[PDB]
Amino acid sequence: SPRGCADGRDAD
Amino acid sequence: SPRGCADGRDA
Amino acid sequence: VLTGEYKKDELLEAARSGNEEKLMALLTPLNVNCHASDGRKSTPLHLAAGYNRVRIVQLLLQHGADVHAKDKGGLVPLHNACSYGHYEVTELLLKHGACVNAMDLWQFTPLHEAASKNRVEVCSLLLSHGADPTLVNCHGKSAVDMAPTPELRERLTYEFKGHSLLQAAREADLAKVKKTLALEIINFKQPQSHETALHCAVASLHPKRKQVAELLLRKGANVNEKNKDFMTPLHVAAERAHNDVMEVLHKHGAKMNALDSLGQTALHRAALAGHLQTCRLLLSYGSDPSIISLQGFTAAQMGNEAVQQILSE
Amino acid sequence: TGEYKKDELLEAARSGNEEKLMALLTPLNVNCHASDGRKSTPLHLAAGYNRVRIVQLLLQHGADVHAKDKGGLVPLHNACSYGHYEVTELLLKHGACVNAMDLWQFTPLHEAASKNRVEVCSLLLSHGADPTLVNCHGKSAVDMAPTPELRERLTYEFKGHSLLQAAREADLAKVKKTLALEIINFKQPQSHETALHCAVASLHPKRKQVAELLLRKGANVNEKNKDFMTPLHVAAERAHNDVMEVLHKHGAKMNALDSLGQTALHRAALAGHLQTCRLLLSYGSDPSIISLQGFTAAQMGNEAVQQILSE
Repeated sequence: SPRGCADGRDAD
Repeated sequence: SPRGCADGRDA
Repeated sequence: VLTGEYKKDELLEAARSGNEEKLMALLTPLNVNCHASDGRKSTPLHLAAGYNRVRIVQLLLQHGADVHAKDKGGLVPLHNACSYGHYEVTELLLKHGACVNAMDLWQFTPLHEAASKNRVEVCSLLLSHGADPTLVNCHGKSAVDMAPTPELRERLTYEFKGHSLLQAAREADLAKVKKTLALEIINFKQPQSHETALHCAVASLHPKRKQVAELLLRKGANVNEKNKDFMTPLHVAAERAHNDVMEVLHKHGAKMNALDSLGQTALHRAALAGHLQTCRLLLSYGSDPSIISLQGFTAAQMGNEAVQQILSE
Repeated sequence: TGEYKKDELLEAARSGNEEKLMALLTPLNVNCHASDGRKSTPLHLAAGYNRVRIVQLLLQHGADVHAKDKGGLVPLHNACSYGHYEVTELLLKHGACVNAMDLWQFTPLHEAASKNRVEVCSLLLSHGADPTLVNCHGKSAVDMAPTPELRERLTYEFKGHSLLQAAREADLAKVKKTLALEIINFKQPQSHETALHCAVASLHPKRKQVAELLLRKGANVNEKNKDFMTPLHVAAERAHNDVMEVLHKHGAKMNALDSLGQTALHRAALAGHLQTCRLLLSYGSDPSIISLQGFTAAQMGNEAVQQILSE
């Protein structure tokens, strides 16, 4: 259980 | 060379 | 049901890329809350939030998107928005009833996301809708603990107390208002002497003491606070002939006849010091010159012949 | 011989054996150090092991409160580290340096705070401990506090002590700053409303007591939100008469102007709140004021409102 990363991206 | 502990005891 | 499987993939893709036309050609009540098959199993809303597709977020929500839906890790779309600093997406989600402290399977909240990535403005927005920065994740860590600068740690705490006060005010919850105000410093006391800042200001030799005294009183200072020896600020100002602040104290409701622990008024202590104008002022303010202290004295009985003269009228 | 004696004196200090201590204590060894371990003096040991009477006796008979152990600790460190309130106070009363630093620039407050001795911290702060002083890792005492409760208390007390000092010097700017930081004045970041605006707009029956309490605690009675409305403008347009009375009793400016040049009376008039308009007039609202759009309150009101503004 290594926590992942939300789907999405930083602006710019 | 780490930091040690004061001589003493908890109440 | 392989068509609604492919159709789904295309809806998701439109959401992710911000393709408004394609979204609304594919969006039906049957796929609005679909989940992706691989990756994180995101809904359209998750993707639109993560990729900052503000207009897509509006349309999804408007056409029945579930603001509480979970991806494979237990993230709600608010997590996605907060993690990548999408302020306006965040505001929209909250506006449509997102749980500000929704937790994923690791007990991470939206504020954990924003704070850990230094999204200062997103953190403030979250706190203003009741985010709580003391909630811990599975590693025992709060949003405060993950904030990478002291400025942000301080801001989370300050704004959390602030909004708890505002909400307690909105709900007219007196006990909760008292509690969040328990640590105001205006009447903080020197532990030994029991003096407050007002006692210190009226004792000051420095030029601005009148202004400081006014300011503390405007901001909640108790004008009649008593120190260890039952001296009010009036007693302190009077014995030092600090006449300018005496007036300020009078104006703010100082009790002219307050008794110290020796049964003396400010007038006793001014008389004893030989402060002539101070005595005149205290008299004009309604000090009672007959009061007999615990050692058996009137103010006149403790003073020089000029004080005596002033008092015999 | 003085060395086997030393060991025994030191042992008497550690163990609280007053009899042995006083039989062995001389001006020649009062400030001896152990040959090994921390190289503690008797006072370090008596302080660490909470031997209050022995501390007292040591100080009476020439013990050096600035003596150092091998790591640069003074006895105050030992006392603070192990939470011995009474010892700490004694040591301070005999002139121990409250911000004494060991080889790692740990102060007594670092020690008290790190080991969660809240009461010792309080004491130390009273004697002028500075919880922003950093050790050699750049960590203040506040940083070492293992709970937010303690952090909050360390901060509170230090702000308190600092406000007192600033008052003593009539440092208006410094006092003015620490007070603007107070939570009672908190502004909703977007709308700029304070607790007083929220209170007077509340639909809950205790609103009157909340408003009165907030004002007792220093709320600015004329604070303006984003639209330059005061709490009076908010209460009046909602006909919350009970809190208007509180507001008036605490010197609300009856004729304060919002961003449209309107008074609270303009707003009550516009909403048709007849009794509210009557109250505001009774409090000295000026019905003649003309908004930035060119209207009096009477020009915005129904005929009932206009009558009220005549009588």
